[PDB]
Amino acid sequence: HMVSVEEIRKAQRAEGPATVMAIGTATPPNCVDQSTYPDYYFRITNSEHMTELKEKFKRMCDKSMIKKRYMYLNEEILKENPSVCAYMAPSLDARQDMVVVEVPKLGKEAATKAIKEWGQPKSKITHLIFCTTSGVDMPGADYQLTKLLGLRPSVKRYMMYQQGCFAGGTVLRLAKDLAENNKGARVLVVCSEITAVTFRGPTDTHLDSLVGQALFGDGAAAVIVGSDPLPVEKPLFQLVWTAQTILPDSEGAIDGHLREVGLTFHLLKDVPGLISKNIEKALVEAFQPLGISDYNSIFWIAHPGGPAILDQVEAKLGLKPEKMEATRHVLSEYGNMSSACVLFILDQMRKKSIENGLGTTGEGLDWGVLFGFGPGLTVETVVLRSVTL
Amino acid sequence: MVSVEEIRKAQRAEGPATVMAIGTATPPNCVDQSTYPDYYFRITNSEHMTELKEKFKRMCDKSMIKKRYMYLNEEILKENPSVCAYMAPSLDARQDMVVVEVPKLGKEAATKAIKEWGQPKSKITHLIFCTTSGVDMPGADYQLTKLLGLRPSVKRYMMYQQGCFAGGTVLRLAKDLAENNKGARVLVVCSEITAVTFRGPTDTHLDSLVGQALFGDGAAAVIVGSDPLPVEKPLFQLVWTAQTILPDSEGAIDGHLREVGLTFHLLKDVPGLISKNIEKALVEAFQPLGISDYNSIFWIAHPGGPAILDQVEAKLGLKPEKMEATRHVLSEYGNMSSACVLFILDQMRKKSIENGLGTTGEGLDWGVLFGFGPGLTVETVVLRSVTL
Ligand SMILES: O=C1C[C@@H](c2ccc(O)cc2)Oc2cc(O)cc(O)c21
Ligand SMILES: O=C1C[C@@H](c2ccc(O)cc2)Oc2cc(O)cc(O)c21
Repeated sequence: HMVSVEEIRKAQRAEGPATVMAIGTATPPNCVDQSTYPDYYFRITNSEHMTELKEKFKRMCDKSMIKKRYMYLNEEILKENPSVCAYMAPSLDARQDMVVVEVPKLGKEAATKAIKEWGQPKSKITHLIFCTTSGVDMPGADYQLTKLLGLRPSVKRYMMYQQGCFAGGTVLRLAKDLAENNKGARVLVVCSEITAVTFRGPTDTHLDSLVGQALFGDGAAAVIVGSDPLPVEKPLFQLVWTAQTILPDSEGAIDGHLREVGLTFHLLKDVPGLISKNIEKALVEAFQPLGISDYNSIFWIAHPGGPAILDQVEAKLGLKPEKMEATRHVLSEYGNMSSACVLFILDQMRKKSIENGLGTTGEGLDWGVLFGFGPGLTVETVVLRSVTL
Repeated sequence: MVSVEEIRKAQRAEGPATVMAIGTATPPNCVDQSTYPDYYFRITNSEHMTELKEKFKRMCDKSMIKKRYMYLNEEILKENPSVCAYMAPSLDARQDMVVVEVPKLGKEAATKAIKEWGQPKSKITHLIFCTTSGVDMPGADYQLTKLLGLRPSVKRYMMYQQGCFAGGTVLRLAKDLAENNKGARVLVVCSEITAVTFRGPTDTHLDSLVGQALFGDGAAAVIVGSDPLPVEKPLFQLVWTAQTILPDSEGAIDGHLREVGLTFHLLKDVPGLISKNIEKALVEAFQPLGISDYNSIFWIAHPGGPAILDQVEAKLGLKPEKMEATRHVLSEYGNMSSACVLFILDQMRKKSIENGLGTTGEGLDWGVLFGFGPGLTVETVVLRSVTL
């Protein structure tokens, strides 16, 4: 009998939808209270003389709706690395030396927790997606994680570098196709973000760089995705449908350049306005084929780039104020952790749904949406289905 | 009532992922290997290192490269002397070049793939962009989307700092995108520019010098899709894929992006580690197909350098014809990192047509494509040819 490509294809593919079976999260230990951050930040960057700029930064922090963030960087590391405390001193080598180690380390912490929840042998992991906006190396963070966890050497890896804030959507869009197209496939997904690449001193000339110093936090999240769950596996969410789009008239709204001074952040145009103007079109594309037009009838995960995005989306669509609760909770307790945020928010929604005895992992609702927002301006959409509790 | 199970059955494709187009592009500056030691030691103001230049000449003579294409030229190097230093802060100058040049060269390859495919570019649903040359946000995938005028809703996979195995990685990814999504048409672009790694010579790091003899510039693009239309023209089917880390290979190929640019480090014996492990990779790929004669399949191997090809050929007993397409690309283009195996797939189709052979795979049915790179990572793709 001569084996054909059509035979192989039929035997190779999975049957059912991609299913989230575990979520784990991790943060660096140094907890940074937002209410005292202007005083800490102006002191460690030797900027106490800039009293007007410090006032502007206090207003940014006060408006952020962030209570605390976790940071790998602490006073001791900043004292050892004064190039990082300047506005634009040569500092990429110092920042790389930190993040090429700490990004996979924090990833491993999140991944161990996801694997524990999943309750299967790590030898059954067939695919690894590693996503970061913090540093690059060869071999990559995917290779480093494979060694730290002792995954099979034949794990199929997808190394997603320099992605930015929409990529929590991207990794679920990729994991969906890996799980669905490959019988038995189990996909470990890790997003790990460390602000050591982007931390720098303040200047009046670049108030967009300063906004970043108020919002960005550190964290890592991991999920396990697979089709055709075993009886001993415990589904949390199904991945139903995905999209990625570039918003019209958004050119240069969010740019990030990796330079000898590290990663620099640049803002033009009105990000909250552009996202609000365009979000309904994205929802119709996702939900009109499912017969859904009431956006208060679905559970919400939105990347909290800042509070203004969430406020203007809520106001544009007339969401009840409860829809954004899980999202605002993560923003409040962790800040903007770039690609990892939306995965923290998925965990928080499951946890709150359990605590409050709701019927499903999606706050008692059946259908949900997850949005990533970032450079492009790029919007990632993922349609989700909850599981009954 | 619409169910997720009904959505999944309607959403997915039926047939195997099929390569439907290949296009390639290079920068215009052609650099002859026979004169490269004189050129390189002159534009780096290194003519006084006479013993090192003799070592570099021997490296160029053993490379089995006849020529390379380079974005970098004498004018650009005189404008950017920090790039000509062995180790001077120079990443901003390098980034300024590659963040523009990578998507520009990628566009040139993509336009040619799209021309061969013969369909409207509005039907491209997915874009994979792959480079080892620079990073930016938004990425080269965004820049290429804008340059080509693809649909704003194209689904993008930006594959940065990938290294030399990623020619296999982008096919492994394209396969799942095409096969899981009814109607999906995947544009795949690998674009590599050595402005990120070019640097002056020293005698302390002979591994950095080996890079200066082997690495060239180039971009390649493919269209991948399942369930071809009658008006599409298949070239190859993507059958099966694998990625693995070789045992005892830790630190064999490291590359660090620093203030001096991208630095290349070699430990261990790369040709030896690949040769020692290549039969295990072939057995995993081909024993389920009932194939054990590795002279009966067509070959595409990443030409990391000539020693890798020589030692795999000697270990397996490949006939000298097997590595011909691979050696032809190494000779005419050098090591173009991730793009190199796509140039070789094009070369094999082209020679098959020219010589009137029965299939795009040199008249053979089954084939293997190997990527080799940092890890030490080996990518394996099993290919099926199409009849001519
Ligand atoms: O400059 C940065 C910092 C980066 C980041 C955030 C959090 C973290 O923990 C690590 C890195 O996220 C970004 C995301 C962007 O879309 C644009 C940017 O310019 C940046
Ligand atoms: O430092 C480089 C240069 C890079 C490259 C090659 C060709 C090209 O055209 C552009 C970049 O490829 C690499 C591939 C590696 O596995 C390790 C490396 O260190 C490098």
